[PDB]
Amino acid sequence: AVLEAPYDYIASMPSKGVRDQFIDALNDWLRVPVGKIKDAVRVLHNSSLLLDDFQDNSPLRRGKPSTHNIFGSAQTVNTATYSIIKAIGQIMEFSAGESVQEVMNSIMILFQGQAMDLFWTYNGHVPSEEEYYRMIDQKTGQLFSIATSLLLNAALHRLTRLLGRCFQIRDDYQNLGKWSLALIHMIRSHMALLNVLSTGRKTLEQKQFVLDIIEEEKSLDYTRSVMMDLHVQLRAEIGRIEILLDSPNPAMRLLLE
Amino acid sequence: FEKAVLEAPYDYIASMPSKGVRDQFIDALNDWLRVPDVKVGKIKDAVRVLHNSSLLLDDFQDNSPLRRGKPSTHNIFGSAQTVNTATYSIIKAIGQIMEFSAGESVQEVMNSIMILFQGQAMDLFWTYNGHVPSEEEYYRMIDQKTGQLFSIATSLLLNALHRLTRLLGRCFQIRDDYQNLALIHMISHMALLNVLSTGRTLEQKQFVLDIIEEEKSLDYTRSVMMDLHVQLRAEIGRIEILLDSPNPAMRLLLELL
Amino acid sequence: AVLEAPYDYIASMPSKGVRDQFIDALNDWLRVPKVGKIKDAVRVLHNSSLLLDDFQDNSPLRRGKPSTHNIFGSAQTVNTATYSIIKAIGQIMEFSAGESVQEVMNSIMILFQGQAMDLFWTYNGHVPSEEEYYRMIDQKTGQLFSIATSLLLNACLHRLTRLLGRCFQIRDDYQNLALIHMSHMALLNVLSTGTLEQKQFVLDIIEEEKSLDYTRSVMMDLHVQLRAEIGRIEILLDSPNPAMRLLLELL
Amino acid sequence: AVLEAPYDYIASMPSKGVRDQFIDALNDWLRVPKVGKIKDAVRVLHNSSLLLDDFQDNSPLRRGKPSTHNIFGSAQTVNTATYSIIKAIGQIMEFSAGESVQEVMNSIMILFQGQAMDLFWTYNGHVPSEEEYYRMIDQKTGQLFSIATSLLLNALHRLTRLLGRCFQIRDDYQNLVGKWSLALIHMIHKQRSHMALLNVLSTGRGGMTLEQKQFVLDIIEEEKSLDYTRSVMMDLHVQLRAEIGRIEDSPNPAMRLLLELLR
Repeated sequence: AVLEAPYDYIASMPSKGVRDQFIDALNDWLRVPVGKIKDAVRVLHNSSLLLDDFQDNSPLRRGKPSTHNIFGSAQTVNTATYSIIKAIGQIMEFSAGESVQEVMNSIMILFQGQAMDLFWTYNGHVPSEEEYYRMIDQKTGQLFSIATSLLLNAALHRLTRLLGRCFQIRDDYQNLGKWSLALIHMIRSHMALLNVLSTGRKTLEQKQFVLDIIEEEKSLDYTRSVMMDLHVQLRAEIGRIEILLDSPNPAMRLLLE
Repeated sequence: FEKAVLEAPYDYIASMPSKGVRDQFIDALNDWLRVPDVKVGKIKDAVRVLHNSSLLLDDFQDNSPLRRGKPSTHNIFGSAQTVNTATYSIIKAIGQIMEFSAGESVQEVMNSIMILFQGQAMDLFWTYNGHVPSEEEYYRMIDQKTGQLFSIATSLLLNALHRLTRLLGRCFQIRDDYQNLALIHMISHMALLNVLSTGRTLEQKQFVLDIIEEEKSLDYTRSVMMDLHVQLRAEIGRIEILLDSPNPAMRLLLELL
Repeated sequence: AVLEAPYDYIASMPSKGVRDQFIDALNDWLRVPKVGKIKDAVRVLHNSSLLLDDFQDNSPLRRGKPSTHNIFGSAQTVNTATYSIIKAIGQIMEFSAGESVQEVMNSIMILFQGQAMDLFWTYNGHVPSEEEYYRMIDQKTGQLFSIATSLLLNACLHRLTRLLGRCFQIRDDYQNLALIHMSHMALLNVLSTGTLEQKQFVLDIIEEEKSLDYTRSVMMDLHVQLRAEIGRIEILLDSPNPAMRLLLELL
Repeated sequence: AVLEAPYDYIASMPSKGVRDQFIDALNDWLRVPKVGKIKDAVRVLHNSSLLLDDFQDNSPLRRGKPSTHNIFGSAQTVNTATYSIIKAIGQIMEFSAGESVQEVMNSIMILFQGQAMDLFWTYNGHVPSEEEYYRMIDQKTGQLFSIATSLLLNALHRLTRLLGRCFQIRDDYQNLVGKWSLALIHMIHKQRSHMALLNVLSTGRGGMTLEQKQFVLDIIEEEKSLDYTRSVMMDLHVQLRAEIGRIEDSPNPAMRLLLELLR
């Protein structure tokens, strides 16, 4: 009731879910007899969204007030911690085989990635290409790993890795502070951008400068170029599994991608 | 650098000097139950991780910049980072219990942890909303928030006394108010509730301070702890004589006042 | 490259491009090659002065992208500005020999003197006269041109620089000497920091007096006198002057 | 008149000058008679650098008198600082004008490189290493001694560069009792309290609260990082006392007197 109220608010927010297709897509050729896996996964994602909205203050989520602006910062965090443990207990109910110790690490590594992101945006340590890809896989691609691992046992990991990275690159791609592939790769003029970010830490004219420097560097094309490389390799990954050729890959043909 | 970022706030709290009351209680109960030395160590540290994580959370929810030794963890690392490690440390604690401390009765450990959050949520809801406690559900509220940590320690030791762990937790939390129920035993009545609002001003505190010294509520509260200890003595004896040997380590611990 | 970063940022902006026309114009008469050293040595001095000048008046926007004062902080811009001037002195030493470089430094010594008076007037409440402002004009915008001509000459024309230099700063000021002209007593009292009404009032009192025509009057009379002077030197060396005779870009 | 106003204010303020005693103590070896132009030219350079750094670090009080930028403003202080350097160079030109004046300029050239690195680390959050801080100190403070000794030699440099390091560490040591100090780098690299201090410094840089300042004061004295300064300060003195001994080809009682004054 009172404890589960912050979680209940998020469930009413328009889901536009993307993981449920992925489990259904993996179920297509796995013939697993599904809901119990999805609902446990969904609680984890809802809690993860609930936490991150508080961590990075955003007045609105999708046109509606944020959970920490109407429920209080203290109450939202308590429900978020409670939600994860409820999901963990649910998973253990049907995961006697393949001891839940394996599912334990996937949750733990998930918090490892989110810790690295928060450290970088607090102490200002600029990331690199390899370092950023390590955090992006841990924070986002681990959720798909949990669903894939559960589905396989109750009856490919590289498929989740490639797909997991693409969604979080999407997150920074359509968004345009927090680091991004476009901003990281851009850093002709690099010293100018470094001092601008440090200045803004402690400014509308400067906000004009940063947006302009992306246009001249045209790093958005670079994100598009990397994104196409991901699709082709995963397309081979889809085709490499040829036991069932009837998979229509509808997630790949999503309109906005 | 991987684990250091994630565990930076936890070892900050683990380095604090603490009274170590929980270690005394688990050592006291071990003499009754004759628990092997190896399992006692794992139980003590698993409980210790949970307590430190709760301390990390409680500091952020209830803003307490002052803290023994060095300042609070949300003024030393940041609000975002301390919450992330608090959740991570809890999940590692559960996995630690599952790995060796518990074989096939892990469900009750999750159940005892789950109710622990429900009591904390109720307390936070009262503070934010402002609804006054009813002076009766506060005992049930304080049982869930503190007495469950004693219960989780007792339950693991038993599988490797029920009334004792519920009573001692109740007395322990009510002690902290005395050293710093008193605010709620008073509710003279209608004037206090009206003056409580609109400033939740200097004379209002003095009026509150004045009405303390006339009703002597803190003295009624003083008496609470005293009788609580005697209530605990009953259990010690009851078990001491039930147990082949009358382990009196708890009797020495009972001089907690 | 952090030291040179604020200077390079202000050099990425495509500048007005006037000294290059002037140094190329003068080289038409004096067949001296070396000019590239003169071109960039003066360029370093002007950009470094621009870095300093922008900081002192707290200009929040030079052209388009924000100024160096708002990007690298006040500390780094000043350090880079001071470092670039001494480097500019160094480049002159390598080619321009001794004494020549000493006289060269006397101009830069003088050039900072004129800038000091302007800041003193802006900071301490003071009123200038026409004579005082005219001297301040020469010491700031005319010393840079004098350096450029002096280096070219040794590798008269001095009167040309002070006439052309005086025009360029008053021409840029015209994009707003008008306030130097000035009833006068009423305007002086509000000039001492007294509020939008007084900003309106001063606008009418200068528009109704047609000080813009007065500023244009100094523009025209100074230019026509110079046009005789430039021809005077162009016949001394018997030159048609196909390039310097282009003074209509600054009109 | 008004151009010399801020420099004269900082030149009339008397302070314990050690760069002055370096020249005449060194002159006891070289016996070069002109030290009058050498001593004052270095003084103008040092005073000019002082005006810049005061505005650069926003120092409220130099030693009790109001800061030069708090009475004349930031605009005039920078203008008079740049002009003073040019005059200081002009004084140096009057002697040895035939050549070797490029030696003076590259000494001034490298001086600004060190201050830029110090500013860049302060404005951003680039934590320095032990090697990085040592080379920056040499090229920021120890270079002013190197230019002074070079002109005297024209009319040993190992002594001057290493004397610069000892002098600046004392100032950094005296500074503590948000820039960088040798205590900060030494404890950052060590395992204990590495992450805690790194987050605290980023937290203040918006400023550090009273409790947080106490924490930073608490950690330094408990890890003997303040004791680490005397570890490298005293050792440095011993090896320097050998360097002066080996060059001397006449007895020099003067330079030893300077060493005991330092510590």
